Amino acid sequence: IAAGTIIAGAELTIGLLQNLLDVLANVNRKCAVGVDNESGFRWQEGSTYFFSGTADENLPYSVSDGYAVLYGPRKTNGPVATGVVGVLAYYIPSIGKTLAVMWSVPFDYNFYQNWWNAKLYSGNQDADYDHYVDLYYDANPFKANGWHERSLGSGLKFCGSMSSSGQATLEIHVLKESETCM
Amino acid sequence: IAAGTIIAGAELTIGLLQNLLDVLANVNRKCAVGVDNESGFRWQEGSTYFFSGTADENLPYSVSDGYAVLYGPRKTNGPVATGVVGVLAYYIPSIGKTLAVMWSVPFDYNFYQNWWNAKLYSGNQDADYDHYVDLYYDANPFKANGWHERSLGSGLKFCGSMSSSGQATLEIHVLKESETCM
Amino acid sequence: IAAGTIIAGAELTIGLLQNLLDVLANVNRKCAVGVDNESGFRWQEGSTYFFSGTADENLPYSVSDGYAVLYGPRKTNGPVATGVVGVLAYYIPSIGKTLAVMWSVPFDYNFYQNWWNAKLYSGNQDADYDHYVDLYYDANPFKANGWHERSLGSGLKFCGSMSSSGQATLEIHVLKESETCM
Amino acid sequence: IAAGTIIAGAELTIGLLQNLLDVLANVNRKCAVGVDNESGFRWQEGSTYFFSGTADENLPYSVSDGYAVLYGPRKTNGPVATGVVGVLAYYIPSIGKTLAVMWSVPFDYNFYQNWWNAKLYSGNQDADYDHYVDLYYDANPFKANGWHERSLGSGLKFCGSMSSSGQATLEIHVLKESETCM
Amino acid sequence: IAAGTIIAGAELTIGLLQNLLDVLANVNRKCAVGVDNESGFRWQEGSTYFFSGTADENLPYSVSDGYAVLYGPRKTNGPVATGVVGVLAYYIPSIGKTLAVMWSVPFDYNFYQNWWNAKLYSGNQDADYDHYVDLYYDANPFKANGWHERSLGSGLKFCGSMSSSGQATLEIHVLKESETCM
Amino acid sequence: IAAGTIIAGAELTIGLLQNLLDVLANVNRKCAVGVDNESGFRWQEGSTYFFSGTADENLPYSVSDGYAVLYGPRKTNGPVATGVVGVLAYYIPSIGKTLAVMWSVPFDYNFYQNWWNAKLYSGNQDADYDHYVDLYYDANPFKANGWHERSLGSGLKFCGSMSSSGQATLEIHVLKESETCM
Amino acid sequence: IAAGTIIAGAELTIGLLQNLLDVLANVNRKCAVGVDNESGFRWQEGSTYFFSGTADENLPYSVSDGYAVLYGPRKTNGPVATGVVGVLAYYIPSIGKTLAVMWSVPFDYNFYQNWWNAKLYSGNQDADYDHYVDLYYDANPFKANGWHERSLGSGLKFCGSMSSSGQATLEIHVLKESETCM
Amino acid sequence: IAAGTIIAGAELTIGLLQNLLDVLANVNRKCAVGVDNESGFRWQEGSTYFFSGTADENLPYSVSDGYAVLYGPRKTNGPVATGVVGVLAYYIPSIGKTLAVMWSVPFDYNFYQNWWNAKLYSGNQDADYDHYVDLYYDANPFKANGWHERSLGSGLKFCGSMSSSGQATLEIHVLKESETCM
Ligand SMILES: CC(C)CCC[C@@H](C)[C@H]1CC[C@H]2[C@@H]3CC=C4C[C@@H](O)CC[C@]4(C)[C@H]3CC[C@]12C
Repeated sequence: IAAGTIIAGAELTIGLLQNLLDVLANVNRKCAVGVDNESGFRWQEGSTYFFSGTADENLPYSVSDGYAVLYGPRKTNGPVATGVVGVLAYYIPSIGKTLAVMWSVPFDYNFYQNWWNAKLYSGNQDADYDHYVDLYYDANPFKANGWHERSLGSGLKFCGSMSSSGQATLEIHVLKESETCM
Repeated sequence: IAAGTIIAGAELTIGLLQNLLDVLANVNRKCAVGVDNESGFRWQEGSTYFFSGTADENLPYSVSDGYAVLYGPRKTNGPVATGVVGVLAYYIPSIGKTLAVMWSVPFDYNFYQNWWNAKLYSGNQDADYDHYVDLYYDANPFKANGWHERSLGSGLKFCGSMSSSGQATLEIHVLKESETCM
Repeated sequence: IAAGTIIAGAELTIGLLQNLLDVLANVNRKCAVGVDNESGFRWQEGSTYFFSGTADENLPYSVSDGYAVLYGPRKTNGPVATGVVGVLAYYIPSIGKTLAVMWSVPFDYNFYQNWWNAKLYSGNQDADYDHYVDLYYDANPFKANGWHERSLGSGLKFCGSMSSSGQATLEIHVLKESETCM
Repeated sequence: IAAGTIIAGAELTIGLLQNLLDVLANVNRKCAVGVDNESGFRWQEGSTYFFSGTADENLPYSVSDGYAVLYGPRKTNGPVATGVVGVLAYYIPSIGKTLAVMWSVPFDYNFYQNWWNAKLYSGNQDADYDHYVDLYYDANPFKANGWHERSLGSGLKFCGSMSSSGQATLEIHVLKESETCM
Repeated sequence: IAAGTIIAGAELTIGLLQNLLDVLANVNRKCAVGVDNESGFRWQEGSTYFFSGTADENLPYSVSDGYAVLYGPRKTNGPVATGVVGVLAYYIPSIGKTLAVMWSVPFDYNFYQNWWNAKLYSGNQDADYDHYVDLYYDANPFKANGWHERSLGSGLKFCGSMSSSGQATLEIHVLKESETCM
Repeated sequence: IAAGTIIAGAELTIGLLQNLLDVLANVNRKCAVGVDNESGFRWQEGSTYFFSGTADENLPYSVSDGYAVLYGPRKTNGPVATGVVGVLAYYIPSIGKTLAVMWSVPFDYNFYQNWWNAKLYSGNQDADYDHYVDLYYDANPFKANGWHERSLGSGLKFCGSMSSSGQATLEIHVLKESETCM
Repeated sequence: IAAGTIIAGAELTIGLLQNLLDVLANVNRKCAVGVDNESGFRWQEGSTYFFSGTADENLPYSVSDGYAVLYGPRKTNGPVATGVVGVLAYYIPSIGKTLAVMWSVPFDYNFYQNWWNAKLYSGNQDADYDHYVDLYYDANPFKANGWHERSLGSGLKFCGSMSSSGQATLEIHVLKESETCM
Repeated sequence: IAAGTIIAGAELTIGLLQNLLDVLANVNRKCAVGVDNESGFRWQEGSTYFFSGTADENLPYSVSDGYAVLYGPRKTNGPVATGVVGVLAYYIPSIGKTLAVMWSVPFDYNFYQNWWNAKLYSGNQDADYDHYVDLYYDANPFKANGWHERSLGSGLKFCGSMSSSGQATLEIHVLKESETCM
């Protein structure tokens, strides 16, 4: 008798663990990031950092005046239980500064929410974790509750918005400070 | 013998809970919101608040004279048992007021029904919970029973309708007070 | 032994209740309502009432001379065991009266059959239950057995037909009293 | 022991009744009825009666000289075990008579076969059961064995055919008596 | 114990009978019959008889000089274990005779094979069983082994072929006796 | 106890026989036969014989100068365990001889291989078994190992090839003896 | 008791053998062979030999100056556990020699790897096993590691490459010795 | 009793091993490698080496001025638990050096990450393992964290990027040293 209830309990347990790992594998997170360059300067040397998740495509090397970044990052495949969270940065040699854009689309919406930010750092810098913790904690991010606007200095500003869901769209326009948004 | 009826009862229970969570995951709620700007003024600084549910796309930053918002919010993914309920708001600098539009598509139609409303608040204001409780309780909403019309002051009015189902369409035209609807 | 036949009887019972609720969910009722405005007057302020069922789309605000309502109502989703039954009404300010159109596509064809009607009430009135009980009991409805024709007064009449099935099509032409149907 | 063979016999019985009702639901009957108006007169006030089965579309109100009825009736949904059997009738005011067309596509081809007929009654009459029993028993119908032809009086005749299967096509041309068929 | 092996044997038996009736339902027989009218005479009053099987479409009333019959008959739906076997006949008033075409596509190819024939009978005659037994037994049919040719009298002949399989194609050209086939 | 292992062994046996007959039903054999008429003579009275397998389409009655036979034969449906093997023959009245083409695509490639042949017999002859045994045993066939060429007499030759698999393509060009192949 | 564990072990064994034969049936091998004729001579009398595997299409009889062989061979259907390995040969009468091309795409990549070769033999020769063992062992083949080049004598050379996988592409250009590859 | 729990444990074990090998078979790795030739020199004699994985297509023999390599390598089919890792190399006779490009897309991202590199070796050299260990360990590779740039000598440089995921895209532009990237 007794080994039959052990094998039956083993099949019940793998029935639970199969459904658990198939749920965590089918819970999806992504952020379609559009950054639109109305700045009047060429961006170059495009770099990216992921705290969580990844892209399949490359970021483009450069954005000319009036062109856009259109970049699609997504969470890791399989039952990973992490969101998509990262930095995108470009150097702007016409002003000697690097624009960094951050997004955060979490896995668990009880603990976290969608956040985004952008800032214009001094010099040429690669995108890395020190920009993520700054753009997420040391400077005020935005809640994904519609459109927001902020100055960058050097005659620049941005306006942008993010959708509040796990399939997110982030849209930013980087503009001259003297001009109307969108 | 006895552990075999415990594992059989465990599989019966997970058979119930699988069918329960698959029912709550496949019960769908959405509201296709169209707001049409026949106002003669440019709307800007678009903001949104969700009491329940979310959008995937962004709301557009601005609506010019004769253009429309076309915005699609939907309930949260998975077995959540909540509807889609929210506010949409734009600033109108030509009059110094913010138009806020509200919809409410509930999960459980025994307790609740489809409602919508719109109002024109003083000053520039972000969309938030204080507009939701006002547009839903402190001002009279509309029952989703065909077309309705109301004045906003400052030479504006709206007419609109909402469908009575869980896949809802809300349509609003915002107009000069002196002009015929649709 | 005995608890094994209780769990086997529980699985038999949920096998019955699953097939019952899947039958009631897949039994479908709808009425494609076409109302064609050959009246020579503009209709406006479109309203609708459901005794049973719902639409997904909005009814259009107004119908001009030579245009049509094309409106699709359907029963509630899931295992609800109710048909689609309702009123549609428009105000006609050129004569000071409201045209109301009624349809009734029942769930259970042993007790009920497809019925429709139309009438032209005095003044501006919203579509509601008092028009449903009138158009269904206090005035003679039509059996869905081919084409029928009736005068409305104020120089108007209608002709129309309804198909006899649970996927119904209702077609009405509203005409000048002095003119030939279709 | 004994309750286990009762639940096993209950599942065997619902396995039979599921396969029985799925067979009766998937056994399909329909009749694509074409009636072609080479009569030189306008037909109007189109009416229909079903002894068994139904249509989804409406019959058209009128047929002008050289136009056709193209009408699709079918058996009732689900495990109903009845065919499609009915009358179609139009008034012809140029002669003061009503053309009635009958078809009969049975469920059980051991007891029954495909039959059709047409006749030209005096006056304006609605399509009903008294025309069905007449067109099926009191006047000689046609066996669905190729093309047949018959005079109607008032200078009219018809020729037509019906296919011998449960997915039937009925084709009739109504003609001047002095002219060649098809 | 014993009733459990009776219910197990009942489920084994319905497992056999399900597979038997699904095999007999999916064994398909059809004959695409093309009869091409190079005769120089109009054919009319088209009739058909089935010993076994049926068509869904109608046979056309008439074939003019240079036109074709293209007619598709098939076995009865479900587990019927019968082939498709029939006669097609037209009257030819220019000579006072009726052309009859026969095909036979059997269910069981151990007992039977594909056969076809055609003959030109005196007078106007409906297609029926007396033509089937004549065209199949009292006159020599053709084996479905490529092209064959035969005179009909009255200045006519035919040439034709049939494919040897259960999805059959029969092709016949009816010609002036003085002219080359195909 | 004992009848339960008999019913379990019966279900095991029908599990084997189902998989056996589904394997023999899904093992497929066909030969796409192209015969290209560069002969300078019209071929006519096309005939065919199958030792094994069948076609669905008809062979064409005649091939004119520069036209092709394109003919598709295939094994019998269901679990038959036989290949496709046959003769195709046409009469050539310009020389008083009949061209016969043979192919053999076997079921079991341990015992057999793909073979083909062609020969030009005296007089008008129907395609039959005496041509099959001649073209397969009494004259040397070709192994399906690329292109081969042979004279026919009367100023004709052929060149052709066959693919070595169970989905076979046979291609033959029949040519004047004085001309280059393909 | 004991016969129940024998039938359970029989079903376990056929569960293994079903999965084994379905794995060996779905492991696929093919070689898309392109041979491009920049030689300045016409190739003719195309022949082929398979050590393992087969083609469905025919090899073309001849390749003119500037045309290509495009030939697709593949392993045998079902659970055969053999790769695709063969020779292709053409006669070149302008020089009195036959070009033979060899490929080898094995089943088991632990024992074997992709190999290919080509050589220009004296006289007209059919493709056979003596060319396979020569092109694979008696002359040095190429490893499928990118592009390779070799002289053939008579003023010819080739360059070619093969991909390293079980779905292989072989590309060869046959050229004048005095000219640049691809 | 006891053999029944052994066969039940055997089926549990093959249930685990089936799910294990189906997971390792459906975990996919690939690298879409684009190498863009803005060098002003023709590349030729294209070669490739795989440490792990394979391509289906061939690498092109040569790249002219302004053309691109577009090459798709992928991991081995089935449950192999290895990534895709390799070298691509071309000779550049205008400078007497060979460009080698390396990528590494690992299976297990706990131990490893995406890496790439490129270098310009002296002389004509085939792509092999000595270039892989050099490009991966003896020269500094790049982390797949956005765009990077490096000089090659002989008046050349490259810029490129790689995406950080298991479905990777590698993009490299090879340029004159005096010119701006992308
Ligand atoms: C059958 C009994 C002994 C169970 C033992 C499990 C072992 C033998 C099975 C289970 C999983 C299998 C391994 C899982 C997959 C891989 C990784 C692959 O790159 C090589 C084969 C290899 C290494 C398999 C070899 C055999 C294996 C290790």
